[PDB]
Amino acid sequence: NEQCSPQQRTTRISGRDGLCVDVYGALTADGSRVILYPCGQQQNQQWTFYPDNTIRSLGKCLATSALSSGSNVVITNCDYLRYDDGWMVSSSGTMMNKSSHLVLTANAATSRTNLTGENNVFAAKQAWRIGNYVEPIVTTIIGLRHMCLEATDNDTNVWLESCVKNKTKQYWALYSDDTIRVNNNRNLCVSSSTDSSSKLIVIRRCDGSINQRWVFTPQGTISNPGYEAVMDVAQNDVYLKKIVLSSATDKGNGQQWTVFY
Amino acid sequence: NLSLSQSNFSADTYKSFIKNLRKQLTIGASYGSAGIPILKHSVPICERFLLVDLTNGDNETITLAINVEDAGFAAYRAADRSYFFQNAPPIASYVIFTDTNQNIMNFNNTFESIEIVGGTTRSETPLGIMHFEASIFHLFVHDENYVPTSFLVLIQMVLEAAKFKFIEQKVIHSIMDMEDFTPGLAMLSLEENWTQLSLQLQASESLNGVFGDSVSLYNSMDEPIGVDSMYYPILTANMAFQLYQCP
Ligand SMILES: *[C@@H]1O[C@H](CO)[C@@H](O[C@@H]2O[C@H](CO)[C@@H](O)[C@H](O)[C@H]2NC(C)=O)[C@H](O)[C@H]1NC(C)=O
Ligand SMILES: CC(=O)N[C@@H]1[C@@H](O[C@@H]2O[C@H](CO)[C@H](O)[C@H](O)[C@H]2O)[C@@H](O)[C@@H](CO)O[C@H]1O
Ligand SMILES: *[C@@H]1O[C@H](CO)[C@@H](O)[C@H](O[C@@H]2O[C@@H](C)[C@@H](O)[C@@H](O)[C@@H]2O)[C@H]1NC(C)=O
Repeated sequence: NEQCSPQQRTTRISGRDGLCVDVYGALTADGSRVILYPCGQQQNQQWTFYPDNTIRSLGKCLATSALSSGSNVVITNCDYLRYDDGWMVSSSGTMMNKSSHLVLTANAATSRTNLTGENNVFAAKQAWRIGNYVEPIVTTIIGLRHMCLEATDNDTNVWLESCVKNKTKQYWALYSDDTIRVNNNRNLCVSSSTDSSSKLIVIRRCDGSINQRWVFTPQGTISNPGYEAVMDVAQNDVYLKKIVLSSATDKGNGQQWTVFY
Repeated sequence: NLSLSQSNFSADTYKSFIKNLRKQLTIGASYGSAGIPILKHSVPICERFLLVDLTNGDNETITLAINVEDAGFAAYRAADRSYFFQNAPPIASYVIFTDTNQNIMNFNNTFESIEIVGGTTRSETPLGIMHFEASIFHLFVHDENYVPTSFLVLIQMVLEAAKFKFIEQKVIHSIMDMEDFTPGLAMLSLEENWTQLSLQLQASESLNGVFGDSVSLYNSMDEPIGVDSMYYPILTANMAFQLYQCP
């Protein structure tokens, strides 16, 4: 079944704030930098994946430009990488150079930001959705006692309430950078605590941080991979109105969630 | 046998039944990069069937035989009678429901075949507690006029729900709202594409998680979402297990 071995696929790649990976100016010279840019149909946002672990646009290969962190990701002549092992994309959308371990990173959120190869800390600014469909996915998030996560207290807190169809604050926009955003205020992101003393999950201004990067796992958890922990209902009690970050455990059902889109 | 009964049909008991059904189907599953269990393949006929009991509001019970390779119904028993789809594995009748009067239903266990013989589509077949209940009755007495739509109901509320958390959740909403529904494009697009999603997920291992072909999954606003990789939460937090497709 030769369908088991696809020879190639052309797609887009989106990340921070839903912006796309774009070869700046559609320039083709070796070392031409890649940036964030609003998503469109142009050829310099089309990335073709091959089974040699290359990722190509304009007929050239996406590549880091240094061994050390902090330098631009570029496109360059593919023959230069003949002896290179290429890119590996983790199941959570971390795009890593296999040899150096540097990952594709957007250090700012703004259009035309230069993408760089950086040390992986699992920040949201280091998370990407490889795919043609780049839009945020609008959803409810269902948890313990078949209740829905709801943005509360003027979009600063989050807890479970009984699901009500079309109740505005129960909708979330899942972005390409693994952020979970308040659907009617997309500058605000579900965030793990920034205060050491608290495990409480809250809503804060989107900032590209580790705290705001969430992976919907196939085992039904909502994982923060940089903190090696998962969303959990405090004391498995929905009436405490507290969602916390905890080590994954099978003890209760409070770590199980469903995406209902 | 794993069982679900009309007499104890809450959101909690339904959710446990589907969770347990998934667990039973995924015994010995294989796993890829996506972490979504892949059903067993090349299973000896003697071990190929998982039996599940459904009990209706008359306290009458049917036992359905699920093929563990594809999570489809092969046959069912009612009392001392059994009924096999005509595309059941050819030797199945020697392995399951041997001590009964066996009958062959003159149609396949596919939605396309069931819809052709019944003359009724999924979009026009209500789902919910009382339809689950009535479907069990119709199968129990084997009323040929209602056998096809009864399978449309039970296949979707049991097997398709097991395959997709989205569908499970539709049923849960139905229970809790006490409100029947018919599947829309979101639910049908999942059912339609289960085998294709299985193929693309497994094939994507060689292309950094990117698919050879895009699959269109509709959302609840009837917008098609192109799923052309494993990096979509509507796939990877939804599809609970896959059909074996790639070496
Ligand atoms: C991933 O990173 C490695 C290491 O930084 C890159 O390998 C270098 O490639 C350049 C250009 O071909 C060579 O001049 C260096 O000799 C290589 N360094 C080492 C230590 O191997 C590699 O090109 C990168 N690949 C991708 C696809 O980004
Ligand atoms: C090289 C250049 O500037 N050419 C223009 C086009 O390239 C666009 O450049 C932006 C960066 O500013 C971004 O990378 C985008 O994806 C490219 O399409 C473009 O402006 C074109 C008209 O669309 O005109 C060229 O002059
Ligand atoms: C993004 O990458 C390019 C290629 O290395 C840099 O030259 C950009 O530097 C910016 O433009 C140059 C001409 C100079 O003004 C420099 O000081 C600027 O920072 C760099 N852009 C950014 C925003 O860092």
